[PDB]
Formats: sequence, structure tokens, C-alpha cells
Amino acid sequence: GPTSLCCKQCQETEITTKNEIFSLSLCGPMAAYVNPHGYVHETLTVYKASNLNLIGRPSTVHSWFPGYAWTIAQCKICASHIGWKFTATKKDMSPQKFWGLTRSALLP
Ligand SMILES: [Zn+2]
Repeated sequence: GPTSLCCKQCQETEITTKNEIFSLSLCGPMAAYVNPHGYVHETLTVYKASNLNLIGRPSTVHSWFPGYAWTIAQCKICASHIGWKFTATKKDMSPQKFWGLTRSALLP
């Protein structure tokens, strides 16, 4: 469909849709300055994704989104590294989980 964001490598596999896109705030209380950490402008954040295999267990090592652990996520079909599943380290956070997907790994 027109909303469909698919793996660039295998083409047919849908990973997420435009409907699931949201904007995660990268600042803390009062929206202070933060030192940029990783490469967020290159990464699309969605609530929900599909047809990915998670590799390994969540890690908090040098997370691009502090407060979240990351788990590598690759396409089930072709095993291309599409991005990561992010999981909250604290129960009071929202969302408790999301996906950070590398924009260039997706079509469109
Ligand atoms: Zn693929």
C-alpha cells in the first residue's frame, strides 16, 4: 500500500507503515540542551513494526535514546540490519517500546 515502508533489499517485506510514525522528544524536563549521541536524523521512530528478527538481548550500552535499551533488528527475509527495537528502562516512560529504523534501509 501507499503507507507501506518496506525493506530496500528484498522489496516485498513490509517493516512498518507511515501510520506508525511518531516524534520522540530527545530532551528532558524543560527541554534542556542535550549533547547529540548517535545519529537520530537518519533514524525513523515508529510505534509498531513487522517482519523483523530481534538479535540478542536488550542493552543500555551507548544508547542513542537515553532511558531506552536497544536490540538489533533485521529483516526476517534477507537479514539486512534495518534498525533496533528500543525498550524502556523505567516503567514510568512512554512509549514503553518503539522501533528506530534506519531511513536509508527502507523504501520509499
Ligand atoms: Zn529484507
